[PDB]
Amino acid sequence: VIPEKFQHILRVLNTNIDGRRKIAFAITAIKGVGRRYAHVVLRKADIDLTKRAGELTEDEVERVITIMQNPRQYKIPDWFLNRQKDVKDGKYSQVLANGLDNKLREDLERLKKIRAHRGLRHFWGLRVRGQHTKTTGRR
Amino acid sequence: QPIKLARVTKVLGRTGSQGQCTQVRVEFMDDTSRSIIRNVKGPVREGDVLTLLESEREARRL
Amino acid sequence: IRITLTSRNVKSLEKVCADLIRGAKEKNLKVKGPVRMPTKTLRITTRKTPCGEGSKTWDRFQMRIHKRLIDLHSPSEIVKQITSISIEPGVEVEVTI
Amino acid sequence: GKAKKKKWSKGKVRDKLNNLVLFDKATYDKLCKEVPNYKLITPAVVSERLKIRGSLARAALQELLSKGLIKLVSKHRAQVIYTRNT
Amino acid sequence: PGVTVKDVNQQEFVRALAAFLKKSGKLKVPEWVDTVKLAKHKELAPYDENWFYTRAASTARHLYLRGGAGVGSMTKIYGGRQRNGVMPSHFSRGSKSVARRVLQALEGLKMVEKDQDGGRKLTPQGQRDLDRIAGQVAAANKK
Amino acid sequence: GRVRTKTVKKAARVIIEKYYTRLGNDFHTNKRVCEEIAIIPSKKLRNKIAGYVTHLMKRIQRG
Amino acid sequence: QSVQVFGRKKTATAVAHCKRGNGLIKVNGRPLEMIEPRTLQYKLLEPVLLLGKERFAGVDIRVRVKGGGHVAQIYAIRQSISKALVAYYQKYVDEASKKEIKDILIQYDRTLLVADPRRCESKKFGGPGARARYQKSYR
Amino acid sequence: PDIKLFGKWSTDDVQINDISLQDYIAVKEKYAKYLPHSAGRYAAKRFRKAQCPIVERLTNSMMMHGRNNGKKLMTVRIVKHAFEIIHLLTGENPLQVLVNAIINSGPREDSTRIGRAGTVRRQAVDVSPLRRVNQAIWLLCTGAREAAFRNIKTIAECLADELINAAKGSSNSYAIKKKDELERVAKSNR
RNA sequence: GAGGGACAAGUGGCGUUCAGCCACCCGAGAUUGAGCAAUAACAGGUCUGUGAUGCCCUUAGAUGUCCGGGGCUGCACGCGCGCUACACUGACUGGCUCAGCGUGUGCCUACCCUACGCCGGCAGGCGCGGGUAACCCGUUGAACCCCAUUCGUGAUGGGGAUCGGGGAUUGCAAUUAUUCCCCAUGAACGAGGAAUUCCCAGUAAGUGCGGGUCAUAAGCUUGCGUUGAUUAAGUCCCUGCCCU
Ligand SMILES: [Mg+2]
Ligand SMILES: [Mg+2]
Ligand SMILES: [Mg+2]
Ligand SMILES: [Mg+2]
Ligand SMILES: [Mg+2]
Ligand SMILES: [Mg+2]
Ligand SMILES: [Mg+2]
Ligand SMILES: [Mg+2]
Ligand SMILES: [Mg+2]
Ligand SMILES: [Mg+2]
Ligand SMILES: [Mg+2]
Ligand SMILES: [Mg+2]
Repeated sequence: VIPEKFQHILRVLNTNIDGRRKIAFAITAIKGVGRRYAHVVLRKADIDLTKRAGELTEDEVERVITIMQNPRQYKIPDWFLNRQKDVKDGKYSQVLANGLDNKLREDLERLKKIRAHRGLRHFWGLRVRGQHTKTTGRR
Repeated sequence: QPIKLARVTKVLGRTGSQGQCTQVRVEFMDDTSRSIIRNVKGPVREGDVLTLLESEREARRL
Repeated sequence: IRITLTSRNVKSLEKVCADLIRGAKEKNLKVKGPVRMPTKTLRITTRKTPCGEGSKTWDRFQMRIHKRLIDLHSPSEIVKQITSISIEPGVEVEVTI
Repeated sequence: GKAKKKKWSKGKVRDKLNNLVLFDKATYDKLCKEVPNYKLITPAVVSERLKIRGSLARAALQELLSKGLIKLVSKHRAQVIYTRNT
Repeated sequence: PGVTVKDVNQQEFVRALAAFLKKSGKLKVPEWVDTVKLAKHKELAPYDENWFYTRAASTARHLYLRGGAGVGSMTKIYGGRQRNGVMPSHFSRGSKSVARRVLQALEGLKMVEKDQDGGRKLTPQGQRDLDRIAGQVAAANKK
Repeated sequence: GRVRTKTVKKAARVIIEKYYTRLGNDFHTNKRVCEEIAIIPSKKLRNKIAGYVTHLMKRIQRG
Repeated sequence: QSVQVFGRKKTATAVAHCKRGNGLIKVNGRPLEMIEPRTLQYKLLEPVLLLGKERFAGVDIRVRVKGGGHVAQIYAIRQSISKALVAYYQKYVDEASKKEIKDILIQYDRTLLVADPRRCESKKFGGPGARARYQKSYR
Repeated sequence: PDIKLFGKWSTDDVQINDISLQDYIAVKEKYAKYLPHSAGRYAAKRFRKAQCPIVERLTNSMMMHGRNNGKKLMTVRIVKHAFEIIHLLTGENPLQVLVNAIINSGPREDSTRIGRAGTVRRQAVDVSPLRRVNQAIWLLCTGAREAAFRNIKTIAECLADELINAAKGSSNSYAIKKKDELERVAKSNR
């Protein structure tokens, strides 16, 4: 009946801290993994939802990290990933927690060279989709 | 320190800065037919048994 | 074969209905009833004002479109004989064979 | 920017209180010992009094229901109603 | 005796029928629904693993109720309250892919006859199947 | 509620002044008598006038 | 033998066809024990759990409702049964028992024979509801 | 032919131990109904509200605060769970302790303004018994709501605990807390 | 469609002969909600609705009119009407079950309502049919609500603002506004001080739908439906009004 397994908090990708309430909602704590993607990776890994994060095998953790680093070998088509076709490489992949901030830095680094007003309003204290900025953006 | 009860015989009128209390000359159940006038706020009819915490007062009418 | 009497107002509707039933009783035709239709209403709400001063005071304009349908199986000569009716101008007549 | 609010009401119940995810050895042993002593087996009392979460409380109550020690009166949306005979 | 599906409560009927359709093996589930499919316009996936058989049982119950519904009609039958966030909620509709999937699967398993003017309607084989399943569910209820 | 208009009371006084023997002490008969002897288009006004006519009949029957 | 009694809830109408038989109440092909809320499985049975069992076994009534709300349909079924028994006791059974059972129904409840004269009022052109107004702006 | 019963209940021999609240609680046989969700049309006459049953009044005062403003089926279910919890707590019938809570759940007098257009002294005056029933039901449902706010306990469980701690003079319920808050101020301004 | 039914009529009491008031019953109701709404004024708004208009201004490089961009959306700020939350009466998932106003085409001049089947996960595309309308959308299988699972008091799965990549639709053109959909990023917010707005029975509030602009287009407004409170039915104390 699973009395107690010696597992409290895991460590994934050197920055993220896994929780203790579930397994999908602890993979949700990884940046770049949110509401639906964690449950999709769990359903590909075929793990029962009643089991916690402290009741799961480290080999299965490595299998989940394998699905993270290469999802396209089995399943999960190109629409569901975070990073779509516009890469400057044209590669269909899922971003990491350390990788997402680096991709945002590359986005802003090329938008500063483009000098588009989207990058200009992000560099200044303005909003891109903030069409009205009377009440929006105070303090 | 007695706590007595009393049923309403008649209703005189309504009184207050808001017009909320009702001056009620109630009656005495536990004794003979004697008369005190009480200020009762809230709805009241003729025959409502009222809880009295002090049977020593007397309100005045105008 | 059906005949639709669509009127602007209820008084001319009932007058042309009574006149048509009075003209249809004496002939040898199985006359169906003046089938009542639901009254249509075009509700229009208006600001009442060109400039926005005062409370939001709105109009409510309506019409009462009234309609009746009857069924009269008859030859076309008898239908064209019944068609000639001294009628109120607020009543429109449609025929369908 | 600045943080300003018009009311000041701090000091809640207990300071981000911890709560057990899975039942321990001695904790579940104490549960099995004094679970006949409670007359009204409700998951809120089992969770708040005995340092249990709601999910582990419902899991333990369904486990004792499958064991057949506490009789269910009427189960519903969120008011699980259990009672022990005698 | 005579058992009607309205005589028995539904939350026993669909809960048994989602397993009797597993026992009969009447499901088509090609590739994308094997992978993952979300709800109407939502953020999560259904929980109980037999949700395909649950949708098929609800489709069978609704085609027993109303004969002549279609893909869009059954999509409006399912329906949805689309919570948008700051913008208030409205009534959105479900997906048409499962709505044609379940009808195509039951047509391949010989339970849906097409209408010449509308869509799905009942078959005598599916009538016998649902009537015997409702009878054994009523027998399990009374026993 | 019965604080009726002067034209209503004046019409009912004209009715009770001209035609008394045609009126009785029943509302459903006095209304039909008043609508046989007078012209009132509004049915609420018919009921109002006939009620005050019955009230005047109950006053005349006493004193 | 065949008397159909109608509804008259606020936006709910229950046609109740009566018939002599062996004990049946049909609500849109669905029997008496099935009520669309689970909470109201004492209010709809008030003609059943108060008036006896031989009346239920003697009178068969099918009920078809074209209501608009659930509570409106429940009270429409209740009023349609409680008036269809009165109509069947007018058309078949003697008045010496009809008046007794009518006095029992009246002294139990008012809404068994008398309908509710309550319809929703029109929304006003000044405020958001039938009585309310919007918020003012003073200084 | 059977007795009028809520669920599997009896609704009999529920005795009001005192006067000044008699003929206002509908617990008797002449006003016994099967569910609180009844045809509530008691807002026309000034004195037809007292014929409403106190369980229906408790449901109507329980449904408040916008997010639950309505849902009589839900609040009748909540009061059903509360009566079931009170019954399973060593018997001590929920209808009887509900009547006892209406009797002993708050004010016996209140202080308010007097006229004279002068100094407001807030003289302690009498209170209507209907107003005592109203304020008792209001304090019980408010205490149950703020006891079941932000916890694991439910509305029904805290309402059952509130009715038990109000029927028993333990001075640990919010109805008795506001009873203290009203009667100490009433004795001070007496 | 016509007619009926309700008028304080019948009883008791209080009131002056009166005028009238309170409770009962028969009744569906002992009266619902709107429209119109007097004399005389505001030195209230509209010349930016009118080929409705007086005076002045411009009339040939035009203050007339077309075409191509920007703008009214621009933000160190304060204010008003509103929507969503601050969770467990709840959030998620699955099942069940109910409507009413009202709208819809080849127009006194350019345009919809969409049913059925197939494909795509999605917004959507394709073939075909009906409706100038109680015919078809449509028996508007609506949301809350009715049951079962998950969550467990943790800024948490409540909240979805902000931001990045992509996919479809109207439009000739959406980037410094369309809109919608998929993933991801997940702040403040712990029921709000001084002050203040609305409301007495199908009422406020919760919740959804139809019309107006519409092409894409509602968080506004007008109407309609579902569930449906607590408590007054009194007063002139704050404010304002009517008559001496
Ligand atoms: Mg303001
Ligand atoms: Mg609110
Ligand atoms: Mg000219
Ligand atoms: Mg502007
Ligand atoms: Mg400006
Ligand atoms: Mg405004
Ligand atoms: Mg959320
Ligand atoms: Mg969060
Ligand atoms: Mg809401
Ligand atoms: Mg449109
Ligand atoms: Mg629109
Ligand atoms: Mg606008």
